[PDB]
Amino acid sequence: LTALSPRRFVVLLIFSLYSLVNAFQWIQYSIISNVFEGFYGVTLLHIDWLSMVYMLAYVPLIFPATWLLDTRGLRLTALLGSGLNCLGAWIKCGSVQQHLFWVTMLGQCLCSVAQVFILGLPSRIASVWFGPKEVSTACATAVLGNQLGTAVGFLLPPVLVPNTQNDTNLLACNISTMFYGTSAVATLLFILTAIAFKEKPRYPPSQAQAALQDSPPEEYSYKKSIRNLFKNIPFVLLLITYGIMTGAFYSVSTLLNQMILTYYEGEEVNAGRIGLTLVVAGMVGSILCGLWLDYTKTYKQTTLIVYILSFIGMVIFTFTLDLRYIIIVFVTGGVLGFFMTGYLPLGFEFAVEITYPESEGTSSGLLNASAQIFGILFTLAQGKLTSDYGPKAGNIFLCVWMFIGIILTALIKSDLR
Repeated sequence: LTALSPRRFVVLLIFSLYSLVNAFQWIQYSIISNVFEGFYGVTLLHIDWLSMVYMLAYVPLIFPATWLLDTRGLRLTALLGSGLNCLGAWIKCGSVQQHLFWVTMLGQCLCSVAQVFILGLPSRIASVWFGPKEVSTACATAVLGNQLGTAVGFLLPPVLVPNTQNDTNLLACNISTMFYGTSAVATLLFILTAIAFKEKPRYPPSQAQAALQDSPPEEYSYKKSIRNLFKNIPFVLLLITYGIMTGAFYSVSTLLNQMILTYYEGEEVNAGRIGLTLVVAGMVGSILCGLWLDYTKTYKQTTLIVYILSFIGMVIFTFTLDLRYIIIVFVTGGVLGFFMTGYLPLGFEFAVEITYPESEGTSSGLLNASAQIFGILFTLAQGKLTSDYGPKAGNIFLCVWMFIGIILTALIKSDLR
């Protein structure tokens, strides 16, 4: 007896909404990083670390959290993901002062820990609550909810918080309003999670989950899985190319305010819409990419073409910022964003196919961990280059690294799909 419960829409909607808030909080500081420079009396390096602890905290905590999710259940991970997101947001609301940067540093640390319990959920929620035909779209919706958070995170903070650096009292009110609004939304979603997020439906929704429910997962071993994934060389190369592709997206998103503001002074609002275009277009590309793979070509050919086009994406983007035309940044940012974050569906689906005899829990974790490691290195490197030799030097650094990504992608041997 397998049936679909109406609660699955509520569970999916609740998770997508508090995934939006957590992803909103990752980029809310970086998009107005020039505002927080004068508010805290703090250099750009610390403000970049606000968006980078989202990546630093993910690397060590991903696998113990996956162990917690695979052993305790969906509800505890959901409660911890929303609970720490709500707790991290509430700490920030008390950090709106000129001498309390560590308080907002501590608050962002909790949100980064919350992301560990959020990013691994979308694949599990669809496979537990949704029937066989709707697993793919339910999984896609949850990830798009996280990407939609970045889109809102790019657009709203510039609107909510103007520069107003010559009036600190008025500046403090706007920052507190954004923090108060973020915590209030996160608190409501945590309350809903504690109420509506059931552990599992009354009956399994799919035939595969009914069979899988009878098998205890205590026989799994994470040490064997990670060690076995580095033995085969095709996956190691893909772990690097995906990290470069996704890490470049994190580096650009974190430093988008710095590159835009030096050429266009006072256009921090427009930098938000460029960030929105850079990721909304990727959402369109991600949807189109999913319908693209099983319609014309194979995984290897498609992932090389997108990577080649993604490299061309910033080559035009690198050499169009200096043109001093704001319209050109919108189009080039969208074209670059159509392929930068349109590759993540390609990265995940390519890896899971070439890793059949190994569980997708670790392969997905390693790919995300690879993105965090490269995102930290790129932001640290591009941040110094931009702050010293101009944004063109910083962007060329990313262009060089995708050239390595194209070469490494071409060396992968695969024929699946």
